[PDB]
Formats: sequence, structure tokens, C-alpha cells
Amino acid sequence: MFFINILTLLVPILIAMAFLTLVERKILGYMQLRKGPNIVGPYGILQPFADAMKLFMKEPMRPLTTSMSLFIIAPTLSLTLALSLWVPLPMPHPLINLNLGILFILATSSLSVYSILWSGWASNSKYSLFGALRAVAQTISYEVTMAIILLSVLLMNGSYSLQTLITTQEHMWLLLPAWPMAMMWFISTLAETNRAPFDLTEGESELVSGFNVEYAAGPFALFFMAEYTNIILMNALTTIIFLGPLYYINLPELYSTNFMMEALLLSSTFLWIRASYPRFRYDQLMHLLWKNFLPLTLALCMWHISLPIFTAGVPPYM
Amino acid sequence: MNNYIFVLSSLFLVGCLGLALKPSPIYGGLGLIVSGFVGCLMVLGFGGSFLGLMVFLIYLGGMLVVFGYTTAMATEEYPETWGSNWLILGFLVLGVIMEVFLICVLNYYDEVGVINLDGLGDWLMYEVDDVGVMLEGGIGVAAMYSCATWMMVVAGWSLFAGIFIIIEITRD
Amino acid sequence: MNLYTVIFINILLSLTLILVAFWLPQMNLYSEKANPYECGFDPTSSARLPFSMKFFLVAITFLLFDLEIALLLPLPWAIQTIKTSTMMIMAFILVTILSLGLAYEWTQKGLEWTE
Amino acid sequence: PGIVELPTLEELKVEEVKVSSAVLKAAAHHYGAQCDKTNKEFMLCRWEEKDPRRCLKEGKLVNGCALNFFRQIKSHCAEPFTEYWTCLDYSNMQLFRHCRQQQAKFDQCVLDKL
Amino acid sequence: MNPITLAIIYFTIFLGPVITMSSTNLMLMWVGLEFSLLAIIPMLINKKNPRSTEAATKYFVTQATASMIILLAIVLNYKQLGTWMFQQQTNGLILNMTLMALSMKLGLAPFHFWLPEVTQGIPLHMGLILLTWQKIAPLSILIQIYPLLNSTIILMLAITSIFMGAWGGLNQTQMRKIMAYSSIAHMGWMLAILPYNPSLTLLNLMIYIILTAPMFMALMLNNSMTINSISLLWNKTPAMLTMISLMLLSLGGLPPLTGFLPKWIIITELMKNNCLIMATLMAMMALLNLFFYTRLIYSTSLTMFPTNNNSKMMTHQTKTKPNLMFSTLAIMSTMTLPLAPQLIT
Amino acid sequence: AGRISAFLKNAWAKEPVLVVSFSVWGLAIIMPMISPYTKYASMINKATPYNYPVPVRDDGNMPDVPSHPQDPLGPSLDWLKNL
Amino acid sequence: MWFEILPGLAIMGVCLVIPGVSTAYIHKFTNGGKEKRVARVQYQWYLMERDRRISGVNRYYVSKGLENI
Amino acid sequence: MPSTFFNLTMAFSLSLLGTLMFRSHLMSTLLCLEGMVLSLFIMTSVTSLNSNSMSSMPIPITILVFAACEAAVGLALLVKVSNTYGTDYVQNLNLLQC
Ligand SMILES: CCCCCCCCCCCCO[C@@H]1O[C@H](CO)[C@@H](O[C@H]2O[C@H](CO)[C@@H](O)[C@H](O)[C@H]2O)[C@H](O)[C@H]1O
Ligand SMILES: CCCCCCCCCCCCO[C@@H]1O[C@H](CO)[C@@H](O[C@H]2O[C@H](CO)[C@@H](O)[C@H](O)[C@H]2O)[C@H](O)[C@H]1O
Ligand SMILES: CCCCCCCCCCCCO[C@@H]1O[C@H](CO)[C@@H](O[C@H]2O[C@H](CO)[C@@H](O)[C@H](O)[C@H]2O)[C@H](O)[C@H]1O
Ligand SMILES: CCCCCCCCCCCCO[C@@H]1O[C@H](CO)[C@@H](O[C@H]2O[C@H](CO)[C@@H](O)[C@H](O)[C@H]2O)[C@H](O)[C@H]1O
Ligand SMILES: CCCCCCCCCCCCO[C@@H]1O[C@H](CO)[C@@H](O[C@H]2O[C@H](CO)[C@@H](O)[C@H](O)[C@H]2O)[C@H](O)[C@H]1O
Ligand SMILES: CCCCCCCCCCCCO[C@@H]1O[C@H](CO)[C@@H](O[C@H]2O[C@H](CO)[C@@H](O)[C@H](O)[C@H]2O)[C@H](O)[C@H]1O
Repeated sequence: MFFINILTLLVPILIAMAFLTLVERKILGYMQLRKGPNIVGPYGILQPFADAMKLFMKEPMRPLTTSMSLFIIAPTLSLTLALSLWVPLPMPHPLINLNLGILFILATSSLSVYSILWSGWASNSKYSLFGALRAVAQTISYEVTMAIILLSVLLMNGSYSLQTLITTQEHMWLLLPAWPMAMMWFISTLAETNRAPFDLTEGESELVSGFNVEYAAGPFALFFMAEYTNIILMNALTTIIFLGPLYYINLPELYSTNFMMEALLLSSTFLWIRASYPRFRYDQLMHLLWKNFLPLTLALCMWHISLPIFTAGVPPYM
Repeated sequence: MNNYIFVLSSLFLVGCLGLALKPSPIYGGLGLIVSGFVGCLMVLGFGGSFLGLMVFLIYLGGMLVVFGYTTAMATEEYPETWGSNWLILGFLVLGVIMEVFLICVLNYYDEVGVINLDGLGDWLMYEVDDVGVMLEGGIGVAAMYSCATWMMVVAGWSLFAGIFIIIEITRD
Repeated sequence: MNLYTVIFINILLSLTLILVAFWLPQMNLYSEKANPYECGFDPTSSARLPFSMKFFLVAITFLLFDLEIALLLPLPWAIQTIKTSTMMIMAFILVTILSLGLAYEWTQKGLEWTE
Repeated sequence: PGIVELPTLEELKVEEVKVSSAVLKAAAHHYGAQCDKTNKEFMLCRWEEKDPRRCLKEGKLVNGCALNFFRQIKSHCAEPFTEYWTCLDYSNMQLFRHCRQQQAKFDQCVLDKL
Repeated sequence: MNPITLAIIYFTIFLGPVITMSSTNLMLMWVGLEFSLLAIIPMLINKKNPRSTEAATKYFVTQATASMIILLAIVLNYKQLGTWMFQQQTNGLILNMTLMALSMKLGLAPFHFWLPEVTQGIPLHMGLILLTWQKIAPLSILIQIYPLLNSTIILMLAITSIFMGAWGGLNQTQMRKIMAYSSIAHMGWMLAILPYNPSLTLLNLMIYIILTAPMFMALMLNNSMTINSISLLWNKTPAMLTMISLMLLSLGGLPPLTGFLPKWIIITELMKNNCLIMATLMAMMALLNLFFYTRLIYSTSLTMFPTNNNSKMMTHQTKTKPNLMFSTLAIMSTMTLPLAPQLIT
Repeated sequence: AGRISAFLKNAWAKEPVLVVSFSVWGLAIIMPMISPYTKYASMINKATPYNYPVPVRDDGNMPDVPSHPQDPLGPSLDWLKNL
Repeated sequence: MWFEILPGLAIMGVCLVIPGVSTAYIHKFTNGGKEKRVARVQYQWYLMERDRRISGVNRYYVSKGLENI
Repeated sequence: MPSTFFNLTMAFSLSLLGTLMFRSHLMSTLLCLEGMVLSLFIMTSVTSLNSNSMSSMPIPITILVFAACEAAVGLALLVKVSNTYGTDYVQNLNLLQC
């Protein structure tokens, strides 16, 4: 029964990822006065399956300068970690109930950068090395504030448990008291997922394809599957932290339906943002995070230590 | 499951052997990441939680900086792996064989001393407060804010002074 | 057991896709195909030569700032203390000195990348 | 190098309070008020004596007191109490705040009846 | 360095040893040693040339390695006894690695090889801190556990340091290397007596420090880095010739100077404990130090080496140094043997 | 103090993020000192019973200790119930 | 037209509700018709283990009321 | 506990042996120091858990804090070495023999 539950998490999440590739291409198309896919299946709903089958039927690259162990490992690690991020998510009940589920997310997400670093290094080509070193800079930029932003929010939660966030927001979205942190959190998740305007580790106008430039066929598909799975994950996380879906102990599915709607909306704004802005320069992302977010994040952390003490609003331990 | 923690501490030992052989720092950095993960599992296995997750998170950040520094300042045309040099490979294999030998012999002479292969799993958790509530490791670490503030004063000073130190070292 | 089970399945699924991707397709290996890419011309050197890091000082500052947040992550347990004034002063002092450290590095041009 | 003295299995026989945690939690507030004197005697023995073998007599009075408390619920308030602990047992944390309706019905019963 | 950096770094250099000397917990003692290593590195490398970079790097890797071994001992003792201080019941191997690692931090032979190289690569005023202020914290730890230490390892470290400090200083033409070997020899004496009488360890440390501080100030006056440079003193600052000569003879332990007292008292105490053979060997090889100090006295005050024409322009200039701390330490390091009973008990 | 007002006004227009950071930092320090509810935060942490309240042996000289949990002696929590 | 984007969105939306709903139902099926018990602290684990021991069938979720005493 | 602490001490000894037996890269040695730190962190953490010593859990965190400062200084020094010589090889750091 636990194995059936693994299937009813992984398989729907992988289908949701596949169709986000379709939704992105149609939303971007319509914002560009185009249609996007509308031939391969009705309204393009078989286009993801065609791209998947094409890639896995394609010859995978075995470049000569490549260090092959890390070359294979990196895309394998990418999809593993992307899927693993979902197991503690409470929708409203998680597959794996973790006491420190938020810290699990940070550690797992932080290991995810090494798939980019090792693939770019292992490929042993100049454009892939450029992409890897941009990932180093990207993590230094946003990881400095992402955990402090989370810290301040969880001083109203009272724990690192994701399921507790549901109870914390029983009467109100955490957006309302924490909207300045929610704004900074939202920009951080864009950078954390290497999404536009911070799509720098791939950045195709500059590095051709950056970290994955030497990758073909099915190994290339794993990086793509991992990226689209993470976009859904980070927005679902944003939904549970700041937009507390309505919870009733006798109507759990109401939470799931409301969660999906808000998560779908937050994923749409990711595609909307990509269609709207130019790219940052990767030194400018570092200055955005370290000279704007970090001062305010530190001040707000101090404010959110101060708040529960002077309002006598310390949340319960349990 | 009675071999679980011994297997982990055995994996940790191999990771440090790999690091000690000092291949290219790229693979050294990877070796510490795996050892850090294995070390996190051991802390978890003994009832830890916060400490295990901290050390992995800290070492994930630490090795990312080392990766960046390696590509700029510690790289050669042909970075060495564990297999590249027959001499390093032999001492990797010999080191693993000497681990099996050392554990095997010590098991024979004492049987319950340092190695107790008969009793693995019987002496992991000693006492546990069965009906307790406030017991997790994060509570202990948090005493820096209340009962062990001197520990936090010195820790905070070293990070603060570290900023002034590294700025001085690095200016031309 | 459950967390081990699902992560192994995650590893198992990823490795199966890799095996399919490497054994299903028709191959055709020859030297020009597998040479490193560089926009149609040959590379003039190894990609393994030193690549200068202009943000190296920010990078090692990040090492210290990452241990600062490690000192902050017990705060959810620390706010449960009876010694609220002590905890609050320690947290306020910790955040303020980290801000002063950032402020100093900022005014020393330590966040500017080298040229 | 002395022999550790252990009570016999026969000395350790008692009438078990073998009801589930939701049953205990549902009754826990009235139980604490009704069986306090016996319960506080046993806990004072344990903390003063630091030896579970020295407190077996008081431990058995704890079990008898708990069974006399639950037999009063059974004879007078069985149905209000069953409706309450069954609702409380649904929650993954067995939270009081999800069954205030059933708690009030049980509380009113043990007030009028007992 | 701007003033804010100087204040923070110098404060941390001062703070580390104060933490070590005041700490009950062995972990806080280790923290104190950590502050010392971190804070002194930017001062070592401040001038930024290849030699100072080499000196700071060699200092860092030695000191950090020794710090890990010390931490291992503290952690092993915490595992054994559930406490954060060494006891009578602490495993002897744990105590022997503490002694090994602290002696490597101090530069005692045979863990000495780094110290003459680092001293040579840094400015004189930093050599002064390295050989005086930086000795106090590791010694302070050792003094706390003096009943627990193994007399065999100590005497072997001690005699080795005296032997190599002696032979080491005999080959030097660089002043910074001569002081480093003088440090190693005197540390050998400090350590030999620690397990018997730690008060005499402190007596030797104090007399060594007030001899070494004014010797470094005398080198600093004209920046004399070599024998040939210091041999020009007769033309540049002849007034210093009397006090340098007496400080050198005092460092060598010649009576009736104050520096005879530490060697005299340590021999007395070693022989109260029947440590006759080591005391004889120590005292005999300490004469080799007096040889290379004498050769130094020969080239400064007892003969006049050739001078150069540009030195006349120096005689037209006025100096503002030394400060009056030089005269105080110079006099008290040479002329206080009559007050010996007030210094030992 | 007209020179600072022009300074603060320019900083608000040109460096609003830093102005907000310093203002929030200053407010966080000030608010606990002037708030009437600051005293309760410690009192609430003190009223949470994570440990069993071990009874005391009655020696006949404890007029202040309740003999039962529903005695009118001992610490009341009415302040928190109506907080 | 923009509303032709919706077929992909509906498929996405259905796929994102299944995990939450399926986990909630599978928990009740495998925990005696109740929510799966959460043991954040050792006290909660102790209660589950006691529930398992008194159940008669080695299942914590099979509850025993006053009919058992 | 018995066998785990033996393996952890062996892991420290190997990391120290790595530190003491240089190859060419200074960075490879800096990684060995981080290995000793990691071993000592787990040993301290496991000891505190096994003895239920909650008042000692600050200490493992302080071990990592100062190790981060040690590692930051080590990397800062390595930048200086690389600037002088264009590599991090330790054989170049030999000017102070004379
Ligand atoms: C890098 C990976 C390294 C792998 C290291 C090796 C892993 C395997 C561990 C083997 C060590 C002994 O492993 C196992 O220990 C348990 C105790 O838990 C012993 O326990 C069992 O057998 C022994 C007697 O033979 C008795 O204790 C008893 O009958 C039973 O408990 C097993 O017989 C032994 O096989
Ligand atoms: C030169 C640089 C140094 C100066 C800068 C540092 C100033 C000192 C600031 C840290 C102050 C620590 O202050 C110290 O706090 C601890 C708790 O942590 C108090 O400790 C008190 O409460 C604890 C709680 O467990 C009791 O166990 C203990 O017996 C009792 O003394 C000390 O009584 C107080 O002296
Ligand atoms: C105990 C030892 C047992 C005996 C071992 C014998 C091993 C001999 C292996 C022969 C090679 C098989 O390996 C496979 O060969 C094919 C064609 O031969 C090549 O495969 C690919 O490259 C060549 C390039 O022209 C194409 O012609 C071929 O159609 C394509 O599939 C690769 O080289 C390899 O994928
Ligand atoms: C150089 C670094 C500078 C940055 C660091 C500055 C730190 C200074 C902090 C000043 C603010 C202290 O704010 C202080 O908060 C505490 C509680 O926390 C309040 O304390 C009040 O509530 C507490 C409960 O918490 C009661 O027990 C107490 O009797 C009452 O005074 C004080 O009334 C207020 O003065
Ligand atoms: C050395 C021990 C004795 C001194 C004790 C320490 C206190 C010293 C107090 C005086 C320090 C003031 O020193 C001052 O520092 C600031 C740091 O903001 C430096 O100034 C820095 O920020 C300002 C911003 O306007 C600019 O000058 C520039 O961006 C940067 O240099 C000044 O160039 C220096 O003059
Ligand atoms: C137990 C007995 C104690 C004995 C005390 C020892 C006294 C000091 C002995 C060392 C002598 C100092 O060394 C002596 O210094 C004086 C200056 O002071 C020099 O004096 C001479 O040369 C200098 C220039 O060099 C002239 O400026 C000076 O006027 C002239 O007299 C001597 O040429 C030198 O030999």
C-alpha cells in the first residue's frame, strides 16, 4: 500500500511536469501573438509525449574529453533529487512526515546544484564550464538569504515541520503578515530554479547552452524533467508556506483542490515572467541579493524575532 | 538493520581514505560531500536530527566554494582520479583490505572490545526517555541563546573578525 | 524505512531511464562527432586550464555567512525559553554584528568583483 | 558483585487498564481530578525512592484507582464517552479542539450524573 | 591597515590567549587557540611578498594541523569521562597527543622546523609577537595538566630542543633565524621543568620574554636583519652597544646576569628529582648558545666592522626611537640577579 | 537639523531599501521596551508544563501549596485565559 | 484563442490533486479508517506502542474502549 | 557505539595522515583538514546523543563555526599563493630555506 502511494505521487507529478512543458509553450506563444502546439494531439496535448519519445530514441553523446562517471551521474542525481523534494510535502498529508521537513528541503535543494556543477565540469568543454561557474555564483547569490527568509516566517510557525504550516494559517494566509518576505522568497525561487530572468547556467544567447551543452538525447531529457519538476515543487512550497489552502479535518480533498489551484497559478506566473523580462547579468544577480535582499532580510529577521516577544505571540512548540 | 550503523561508519571510513589519497580536489570535494551525507545519516541513526542536517548543509555550501576555487587555482590539464595512478589505486584497494583485516583481527582477540560483531545493533541506543516531549537536539543547540551564551559570543566574534581577516589577507 | 524506500525508487527510476537512453538508440561513433563543441571551430586549449574567479572574496564571505545562519536556525527552539530577554539580546546582537560585517565589506568594495 | 533483587512475575501481576490512548486522553482531565491523591502518592514514592521496586504497592493502587474511575463512566456515561473518544481518535494528533461538541456532551453528563 | 581593522585584529590577537588562560572548559581553551591562529595570519602576511606569503602559509598549515590533534584529544576525553577537562583518569595516550600537538604549536624540536622559516619571512615586530605573546596560550594549557604529563616525552622533547636550538643557531647569519633558534632552546628549558615545578616554567618564560622583547627592539631600531647589518651599530647607534652585549650574554645564561637564574634554578630543581643526566646534558649543550652569541658580540661591540660612505648621511639625521620601554626591559633583563629570591618564590 | 532632513529625504528617494532596513532594525529594538505585552511572553513559556510537576511531601508547614489541583492555592492561569 | 491553453492546464490540475487526495485515502485505508498517527515526540511514539500492545492483534490503530475493561 | 567510535577515530587518523603526507596541491591538503573536522563533529555529536548530554550540543556547532573560519583563511591564503606562482603547488613555497 505504501508502494501504491509512491506511484500515486510520482506518476501524477511526472505527468504534471510533462504538461507544464506544453502549458509553457502555449502561454508563451499566446503572449507572443502565436498559438503554440496545436497539431500533435488535440490542442497539442500529445506534444510532450512526442518530445519525450524523440529524445530517448536519439543517440546519446559520448564525448571524448569527458570524464564519464560524473557525466552520467549528474543527470541521474538531478531527477532523483527533484522527485525526492516531493515526498515530505503535505497536501495536506505527506507521504513522508518529517519533523524538520523545511530543513530537508534546503539540504536536498542545495545538493541539487552539484548536478549542474559536475555535469558542466565533467563535460570538459568551455561553454559547459562557463555554465558550471555561473551556478557557483548563483547559489552564492540567493542561498545567503533564502534560509533567513524562511527562518523569519517559521518564527510564526514555531517549527520546521511543513504540516504545522497548515495549522499556522488556519485563519489567515501567511502572506498577510509576511508579504515582504513572500516577495523576496518568490524572487529567490526563480533564481533557485534557474528560471528567467535568472536563467544563467543555461543562458542560451550567451553560452549556447551552458552546463548541458554537450548533452544529447535521454540524458538531456533528465535535466529538463528535473527543472520542470522543481518549478512545480518550489511554487507548491510557496503555496503551502504563504497561501495556506483551506483545511478542514473532515474535507482533506478540499485542501488538495485549493492547493492545486494556487500552485497552478504560481507556476503560470513563472511562465508569464519568462515572457516579459530580459535576463540579468550574473554579477547583477549577486548584487541584487547581497545589497538589497540581504539588508532587508536581516532587518526583517530581527523584526520577526522582536514581534512575538512584544506581542506575546510566540507559537507553540508542538 | 542491526548492521545499519556499522555499515554507515564503514562507508564513512572509506570516504576519508579516498580523501586522504588526495586526487584532484574536484573528486576530493565530492568525497567530502558523500562523507558528509554519510555522517549526517550516522547522527540521525543515533537519534540526532538537527545536528545531522546542519553538518550536511554546511558542507554542501563549503564544497561549492571549494569547487569554484578549484577550477581557478587548483586545476591541471589532466586532473587525477582514484583510478588514474596505479599507485593511488593500489593503496585504495590495500587500504580497504587492511580495514577488513583490522576489523577481523580485533574481533578475534577481544570479541567485545573495540569490535563486537556478535553484538552489533545491541549497543546503539543505551537509554531513552520513553514518555518525554522536549528531547530533540535542536533544543540542546538552542541553549546558546539562554544558558550557554558565552559559546555564542565567541562563535559570533570569530565570524565577525573573520570578515576583517579575509579582507586583509586578500587585498593586494 | 519508508523514506529509504521512496528515495531508492527515485534512484531506481532515474537509473533505468539512463540505461534505456544508452541502450535503445542506434549509435554511430566517430571522432568528429565526439570532439568537444565550440561553435564549429576547434578549441585552442583544454577546458581544464585555470578559469579566473572574479567573485572569490564574496565566495569565502559566503562561507562565514553560512555559519551565521547555522547559528540562527535554532531560533524557533530558543524562543520557547523562559529567559526571553537574554535570548532576544543574543539574537539582536548576533544579527547586528553580521550586518556590521556586511556593511564593512560593502564599504571596502569587497562585494565588487575584481577586474 | 552483589545479586540484583528482582520481584517475581507473580508480584508484578495487576489488573491492566487496557484501553487505548484516545480513551485515556478523552477522560484524562476528569481522571486527573478524580484519582489525584492515589496518583500523587505513587509519583512521590518514585521520585523520593528512585527505585521502581520500592513503589510496586503504590503502582498497583494507581491501576485500581483508574479502573474504579472508568467503571463509573461505564455505568453512567458510556454513550456520551464513547462518542467523544471515537471522535478524538480520528485526528492524527488526537486534538481536543476537533471534538468540542462531543466533549461538552460528555462533560455535562459526568457533571449531572457524578 | 585602517584603524578599524587594526583594532579588531589586535583585539583578537590579545583575546585568544586570555580566553585560553581563563577557560575551565577544554573546548573554550581550544577556541582561544583558534582565535590566535586566525588573527595572526593577516599580520604575518601584511607586507605581501612571496616570502611573507610562504611564511603565513607554512604557519597556517602547521598550526591548523596541531589544532586538530588537540581537538581530537579533547573529544576523546569527552568520550571517555563525559567531561570537558583532563583528569587523573584520562587515558595516557590522550595526554601524550596533547603534549605532542602543543609542542608542535610551540615549535619545540623535533616539531621545530617551521619556526625558523616563519620568523625569517615576517617583519621583526611580528617575530616579536610570534616568539613571546603567542607562546603563552599553549604553555598555559600545559601548566594546568602538569601532574598528568609524561616525564619521558617531556625530557626527550626538552633535550632535543636544546640540542637543535644550539646547533641550529650556530649556522645562522640571519638575525631572525638566530632568535628563532634561541626561542627553541629556551622552550626546551621551560618544558623540561614543567612536570616537576610549573612555577619555574613561568619564571623562565618571563625572563625569556623580557630578554627577547628588547632584543627585537634593538634590531628594529635600524632594521638589522643580518650579522653584517648589526655590525654597523658602532656607526649608526653606538649607544646601544652596551645593552645589546649584556642582553646577549644574559640570553646565553652567563652569570652574574639575570639570564643565569632560569638555567640555575631549573638545574637545581631537576636534581632535587634525581634528573641528573638530563640536567648535565642540558647545561653542557647550552654553552653552545653562548658561542654564537659571543660571535655576535664580537661583530657589534668588541670589534668595529667596515662601514660605508652613505652611513655619514645617517649620522646627520635625528632618531625618535627606542621608546623608554627598551631601557626598562634592558636593565631588568640583565641586572636583577641580586633580587633572585623574589623571583622564584 | 535641516541638513539631515534633506539627507534623509534623498536617501528615501534613492536608497529606499537601506532606509527601510535601518528603520525596521531600530523598530525591532524599540518595540519590546515600550510594549505592554512583552512581560507575558516569558510568563507563557513558563506556564507550559513539559515536565511532570513532582508533588512535595506534606510536612504540615505548607499553607501555600494546594493539596489538590482544584484547590484555590497555587499559580492561577486566569491572566492567560483572558489575554 | 487563449482558452485553448486550458486542456493542458486541466490535465496539469488533475495530476496535481491526485497526490494529495490519494495519500489521504490510502492513509485511512491502512490506519483503520482514521488519520495516520503523527509521532513528533517520544511521548506520542510511546502511546502508539502501547496502543499496539493492548490491541490484541499487534496494530496500534485498533482501539479498545470501555468494553475492554 | 563501540564499533562506530572505532571507525570514526580511524577516519580521523586517515584524514590526519592525508594532511601529513603532502602531494602537490595545497587545496588537497585543505580538504584533508575539513575531513578531520567532519570526523570530530560526528564523534562529538554521537557522544552527546549517546550520553543524552543536551547541554553539550552547542559544542559541535562551535566546532563547525571555527572550522569555517579556518577554512576561509586557508582559501584566502591559497589565493595569495596562486597569485604569486600561478599554481597552488607546495614545492614553490621554498624561499625561506635561505
Ligand atoms: C562498506 C561496507 C562494509 C560492510 C561491512 C560488513 C557488513 C556486515 C557486518 C558483518 C558483521 C557481523 O554481522 C552480524 O552481526 C550480528 C549481530 O548484529 C550477528 O548476530 C547473530 O549471530 C551471532 C552469532 O553468529 C549472534 O550474535 C546471534 O546468534 C545473532 O544475533 C551475526 O551473526 C553477524 O553476521
Ligand atoms: C574580554 C572579552 C569578554 C567580555 C565579553 C563577554 C561578556 C560576557 C557575556 C556572556 C555572559 C555569560 O554570563 C553568564 O551566563 C550564564 C548563563 O549563560 C549564567 O549562568 C547562570 O545560569 C546558568 C543556567 O544554566 C546556571 O547553570 C549557572 O550556574 C548560573 O551561573 C552566569 O551566571 C553568567 O555569568
Ligand atoms: C571474453 C571476450 C569476449 C569477446 C569480446 C569481443 C568484443 C568485441 C566487441 C565488438 C564491438 C561491439 O561494440 C559495438 O560495435 C559496433 C559495431 O561493431 C560499434 O557501434 C557503432 O559504431 C560503428 C562506427 O562505424 C558503426 O559501424 C555501428 O553500426 C554503430 O553501432 C561500436 O564499436 C560498439 O557499439
Ligand atoms: C552593538 C550591537 C547592538 C545591537 C544589540 C542591541 C541589543 C539591545 C536590545 C534592547 C532591547 C531589549 O528589550 C527588552 O526586551 C525585554 C524582553 O525581551 C523586555 O523585558 C520585559 O519582558 C520580559 C519578558 O520577556 C519580562 O520578563 C521583563 O521583566 C520585562 O522587562 C525589556 O523591557 C526590554 O527592554
Ligand atoms: C587602531 C586602534 C585605534 C583606533 C580604534 C578603532 C576605531 C577607529 C575609529 C576611526 C575609524 C574611522 O575610519 C574610517 O573607516 C571607514 C569605514 O567606514 C572608512 O571609510 C569607508 O567608508 C566610507 C563611506 O563614506 C568611505 O570613506 C569609503 O567607502 C571607505 O573607506 C574610512 O576611510 C576610515 O577613515
Ligand atoms: C660584570 C661586569 C660587567 C661588565 C659590563 C660590560 C660593559 C659593557 C661592555 C660592552 C661595551 C659596549 O661597547 C662599547 O660601546 C661604546 C659606546 O658605548 C663604544 O665607544 C666608542 O665607540 C663609539 C662609536 O662606536 C663612540 O661613539 C664612543 O665615544 C667611543 O668611546 C666602544 O667602542 C664599544 O666597545
